[PDB]
Amino acid sequence: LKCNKLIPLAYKTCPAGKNLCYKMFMVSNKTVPVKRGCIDACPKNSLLVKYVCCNTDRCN
Repeated sequence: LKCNKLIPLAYKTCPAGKNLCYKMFMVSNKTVPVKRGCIDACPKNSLLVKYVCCNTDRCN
């Protein structure tokens, strides 16, 4: 699986153990991402930072 980078054009494969994609959003703008990468296990969402996982290509 591959996930997009911070800038919508670059991407990187999810490392050993990481076969899931995730995105870190901040209350400041839940409509725009703060961080993007891959993850091993789908994380827990927060009130301040919202985490969204996906099992698709260039999902995030």
